[PDB]
Amino acid sequence: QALNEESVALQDELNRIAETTSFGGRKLLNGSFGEASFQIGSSSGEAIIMGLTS
Amino acid sequence: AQSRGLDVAMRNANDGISIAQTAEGAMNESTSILQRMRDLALQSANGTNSASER
Repeated sequence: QALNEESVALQDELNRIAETTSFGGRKLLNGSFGEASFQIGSSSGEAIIMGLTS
Repeated sequence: AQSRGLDVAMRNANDGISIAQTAEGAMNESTSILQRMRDLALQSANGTNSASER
């Protein structure tokens, strides 16, 4: 039971990490990030896709 | 009479030169503005901008 309690605490910690890490207000590991486009070249079109999964 | 006509023609050509130069300066400012707007548009395409900075 004590080990389970510690594991539950660690699990809530995992949830807090998933829900808290933010790059200036933009959640990353929550799951709302999904897929994003990064424009990394001059002119339009030259961009890449960054996918973050919760 | 031809000399007087040449005087008139030179005056008119000079006036046209001045008008062309003024329009060229305005167009130069416009293209600088367009370059800045292109930079802004490229910057906004970045996938780290949430909603507010957009």
